Amino acid sequence: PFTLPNLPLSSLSNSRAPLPISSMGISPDNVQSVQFQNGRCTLDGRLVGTTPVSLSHVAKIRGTSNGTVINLTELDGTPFHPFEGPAPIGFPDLGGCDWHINMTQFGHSQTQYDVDTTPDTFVPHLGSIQANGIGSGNYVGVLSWISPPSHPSGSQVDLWKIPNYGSTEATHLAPSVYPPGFGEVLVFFMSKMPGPGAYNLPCLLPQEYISHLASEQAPGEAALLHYVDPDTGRNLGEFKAYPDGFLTCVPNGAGPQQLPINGVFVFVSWVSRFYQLKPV
Repeated sequence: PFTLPNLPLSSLSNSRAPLPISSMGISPDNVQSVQFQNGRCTLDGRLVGTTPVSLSHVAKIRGTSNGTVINLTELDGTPFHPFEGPAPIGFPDLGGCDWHINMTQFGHSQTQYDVDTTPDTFVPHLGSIQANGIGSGNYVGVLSWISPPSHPSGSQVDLWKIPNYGSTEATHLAPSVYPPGFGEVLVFFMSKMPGPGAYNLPCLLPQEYISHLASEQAPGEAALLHYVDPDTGRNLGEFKAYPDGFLTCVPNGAGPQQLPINGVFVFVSWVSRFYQLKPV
């Protein structure tokens, strides 16, 4: 029988960053569809985009700086070529912001790497990004803290966005995720990302939800889920999981931000895609 981890969201991690999930949320009105590259997984077990199985590959980078540019490899160190994807597996998919990643080495005793994902020099899709000061050597890097994007100009952090991966155009992005509609809204798992702001990082799935799905490769139009409270067992609400790997729910007016996070999504049964959900 289909399953989801019998684990509170409050003890799970974001899938776009190695961060504990602090809550659920809904996207703003100027956010229609979403095209996150990490944290993409079908209920089939199929990983999508640059999404890795483990939280340990999430939002990291590997490569060698020649002093002016950094050529990328898989976290593994094995070659990465354009045809494979928009960037190496686990590559940071946070758009609308500047990056500051901790760079360390194997065999050498760290260096902040300030990344502006805006110039023509940021071409992770061709395995090469600006080595903005990072000296020569091979490095391991993890996103640590973000800041406003330096060029949209005077712009604020917008994590619903994806960074520009090429230019060069056909980077092979995973498809966009659209709300099924009929009042249903996309559910996002939020996490607090360090930086001089009140940054909330959404994602369609908790990192462990993906490993469980990838493993529990069980072969349904839509999954009717119950957000249940562990100890009492009371059904805190109804939800629907879709094949492409995301959850919906109908807000009980102008939703999920109101529910506690120590709850667990339980698979009740498979249902019709147009199954009218009870307000939350």
